[PDB]
Amino acid sequence: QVHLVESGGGVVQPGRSLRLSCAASGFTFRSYGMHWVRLAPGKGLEWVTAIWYDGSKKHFADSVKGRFTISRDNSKNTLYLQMSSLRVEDTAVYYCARDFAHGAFYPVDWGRGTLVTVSSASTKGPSVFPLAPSSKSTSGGTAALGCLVKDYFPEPVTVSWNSGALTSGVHTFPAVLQSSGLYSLSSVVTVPSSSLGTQTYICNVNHKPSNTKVDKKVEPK
Amino acid sequence: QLQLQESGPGLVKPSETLSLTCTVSGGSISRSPYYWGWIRQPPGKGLEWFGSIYNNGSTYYNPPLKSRLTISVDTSKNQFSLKLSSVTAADTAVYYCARHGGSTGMKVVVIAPPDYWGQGTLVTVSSASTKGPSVFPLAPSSKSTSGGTAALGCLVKDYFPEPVTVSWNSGALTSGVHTFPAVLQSSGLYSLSSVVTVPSSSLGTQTYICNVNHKPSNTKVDKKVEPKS
Amino acid sequence: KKVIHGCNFSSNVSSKYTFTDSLDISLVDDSAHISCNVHLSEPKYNHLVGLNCPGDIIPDCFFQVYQPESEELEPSNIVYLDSQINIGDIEYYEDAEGDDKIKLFLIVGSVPKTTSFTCICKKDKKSAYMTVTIDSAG
Amino acid sequence: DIQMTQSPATLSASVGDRVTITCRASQSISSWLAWYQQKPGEAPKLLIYKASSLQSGVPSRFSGSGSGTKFSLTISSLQPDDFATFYCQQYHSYPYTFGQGTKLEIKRTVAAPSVFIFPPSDEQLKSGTASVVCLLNNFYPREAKVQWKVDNALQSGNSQESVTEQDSKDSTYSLSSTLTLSKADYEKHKVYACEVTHQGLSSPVTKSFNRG
Amino acid sequence: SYELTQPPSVSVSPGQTARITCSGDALPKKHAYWYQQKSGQAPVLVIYDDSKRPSGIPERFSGSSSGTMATLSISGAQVEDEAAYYCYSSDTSANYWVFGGGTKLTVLVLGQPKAAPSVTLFPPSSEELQANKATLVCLISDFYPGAVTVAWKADSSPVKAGVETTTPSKQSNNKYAASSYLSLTPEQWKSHRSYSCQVTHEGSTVEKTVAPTE
Ligand SMILES: *[C@@H]1O[C@H](CO)[C@@H](O)[C@H](O)[C@H]1NC(C)=O
Repeated sequence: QVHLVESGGGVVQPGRSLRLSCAASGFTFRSYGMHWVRLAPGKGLEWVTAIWYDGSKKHFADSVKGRFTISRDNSKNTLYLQMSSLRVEDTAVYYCARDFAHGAFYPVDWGRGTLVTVSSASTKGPSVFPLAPSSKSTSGGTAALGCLVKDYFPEPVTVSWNSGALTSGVHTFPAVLQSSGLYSLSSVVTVPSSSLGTQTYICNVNHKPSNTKVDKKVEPK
Repeated sequence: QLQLQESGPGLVKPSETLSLTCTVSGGSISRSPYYWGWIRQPPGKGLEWFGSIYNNGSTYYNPPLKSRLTISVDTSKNQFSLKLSSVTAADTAVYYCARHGGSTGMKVVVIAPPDYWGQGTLVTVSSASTKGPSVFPLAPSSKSTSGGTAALGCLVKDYFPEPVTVSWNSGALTSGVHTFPAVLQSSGLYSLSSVVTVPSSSLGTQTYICNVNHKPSNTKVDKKVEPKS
Repeated sequence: KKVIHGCNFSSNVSSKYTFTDSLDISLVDDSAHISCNVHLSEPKYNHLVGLNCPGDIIPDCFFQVYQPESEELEPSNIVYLDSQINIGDIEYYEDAEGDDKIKLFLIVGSVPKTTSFTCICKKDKKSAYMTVTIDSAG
Repeated sequence: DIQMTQSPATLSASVGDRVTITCRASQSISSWLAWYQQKPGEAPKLLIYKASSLQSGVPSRFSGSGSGTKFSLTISSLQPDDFATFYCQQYHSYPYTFGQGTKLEIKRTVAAPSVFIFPPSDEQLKSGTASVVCLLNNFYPREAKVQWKVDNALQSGNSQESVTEQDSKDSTYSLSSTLTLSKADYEKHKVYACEVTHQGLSSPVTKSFNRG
Repeated sequence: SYELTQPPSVSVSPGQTARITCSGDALPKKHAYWYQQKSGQAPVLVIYDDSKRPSGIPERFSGSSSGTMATLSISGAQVEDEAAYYCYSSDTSANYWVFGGGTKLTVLVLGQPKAAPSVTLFPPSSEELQANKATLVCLISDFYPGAVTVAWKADSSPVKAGVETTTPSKQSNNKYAASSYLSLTPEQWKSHRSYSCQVTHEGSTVEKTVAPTE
């Protein structure tokens, strides 16, 4: 049950600094070395840095030397990656990984990773429009309703229905990269047509980069 | 570039002592942390480990065989030898030398499987004496032609002991060649035959010679094979 | 600083330290495995135990050691020598002759309980295991 | 000492099939088990060491699985030149011990043999011996029957057979049948014939010649 | 800089063996390590020390290394094996820790049946029109294969400006889905009689229509 959790990601401007943390559990963290590996969109895996179990030795890829630094607190089972002078090409998902042993040999166990977006483009919150159901577009006796998430940057956007209590029939589509530069997506859910006047369907939308949380209620036309 | 090669008589009489010697080229035995062992394989049977020796001269033996077994080493000539006293018919086998590791119970030891082997030499334990073979042609006729291609061969009869090696046109012809395994005849002498399929248009133009070697009798025969008259 | 009760897996002139057990890892092929076992059985120890590896030492010997793994393939449990021997005053030394790393430690007094531990020297694709056993002489 | 139990003894699989050979040790050999491939007439070739690691220059289709006492050798997609006898060996402790071996044949579609017959040479007849040879060329499967009829008399007890190794390219066998007679008996009969029965021949074939 | 070279793409049929290669100058003396990363998940070590499998990896996976090339073999490939596969190598004395370029393994499900798309077309909402904007949402789901084209019509005429359409993406049940959006002004939405979303798939057209008078 080796468990690794990264945290600290977000959207920053080029030049900004940022510190990622990696919480480790299920093994003797004090004894093993740790790696930081990143995956940039379109590119492959890239090794970034590694540190020994006691911090004796540290290694850095030439693409981040002088800007990134690595540390660890054994008493709290946490690994740290301090990024500074961030550049646009640093946009990637950052994974922490447990080394085979004490030093820097190869990674074995990986965490889920955290996304870091470096861009000089302004963050824009989304627009939420309810897609109301009606007698139009009858799906064979049932009904199809949803909500529209329009003109948001950057990704991601998380969508749920009835605060996670409703899951059967929910389909969230992948986003589209418009010509303007912003993203947009839709999320539609199919329910029986007799439950339109009794059940309440709430479309939950959250956009972490713009700190926006909007829950629009979809009513029948 | 390491190479091992066995040498020794391939026919030993019962109750005598079988001797073999492995010669190591491409490496030095005295500098090697490896062991130098002997493995044998009876015809139609499995592999059996005899024993190994270190450049010390320190020997290790398969316990059920320590009384008849004796392995020695000569580091000044890159050789190690095998002595098998009081041989019987059960000792007829192909004998291999090989470089391998030691045993687990040792203090400082290389644990490794046999990687470099010798070519292997057959040793027949028999009271019979050596007899050279006779080479007779398997001439091509109307009965040995099918589909514009004909088949010819050589018949190597009445020899002992094994083996014999057959080649065609001094090794220049290998496509479509079948050298059959030798069979033990009712007389106690071995016999085999080698055959080869050739185009029919090349008969009478191309010369076909089978080269038969039987080293126990110092036999070399270059038999030209041609149609019958 | 002369006698090191350990294994010297290197090849060149070990002028500073002289080891009891030696096996040059560059003389074996990738299909081979070096096994070097050291045993210490005395009432009161004053021995300098160490290792000479021309490659990578796993784990951080001898502050860290592998718990011995009979059967299986390679060890996987990293323990600390202070807890494996249960003695509170152990000296740790390190030196390097060229590309050969030397890792030592010094034991004084008696050992409470008989224990053993393994250290791995990996050079290229070959591995050499140094296994030490220290008796309590109880 | 340590008994290596290898299975199966034989194995027949078409080109491209997945083939697994197992090996079991009497006691724990740790991981010190090797796999050898032996072509006929050659020494065994080391394929796998420390149970899992592949020897250099060995195709990627070979693999190994290590454990305490149970071991596996696998070929992902067979090739025609893969026919051999495979041995497992433990090199954990002396004495070294091997498994019984596994003779691997590559299965193929049926192919009828080509039957030729060779009369005895005049040079052989000068001595008091006569040998007639019936040749079966490039057939599969290996199971075949060859009977000698001379003057329509079914012969028995004066012939021997020899069958080649499986061909490295077309996976076929070849067979020889040598009828041995003295010159005296050979000059008493006219028609010599071998009759060949095989799965590739809808009805048996007979090749014959007349003495002289 | 020391690097590891991989072929960018490899595609195979289910049940067959997939071979992924990784070349490197120091691989004759240094071990290779193989990692699998499925889309959206964390990487997983599948082969270490050139040919060993960690606990939990199926016997189908296997690695070899001869000369300057390491090979990862996946016997009996299935759809679940679609992922990116990276090789890795390191040397403490030379100070490098490098991944290969990566290889994306594609599984072609041979001889596959078909499935017609189901289109859902939403008119602009009552709140969007109050913001002086109008967007038509056309959702295309449950179709195979995943290669469609979308077209919009204004009563009878196509629209050549203001259209954004996604690429096809595989769903959870191994079907494909896509969506298309149409940006219009509230005056353009009321001046025409009807707008349509034309979806073409294998030459068969599924098209729905919504009216502005609702
Ligand atoms: C070689 O050295 C001595 C003999 O000089 C011997 O006692 C020792 O066991 C040998 N070591 C081996 C075979 O590893």
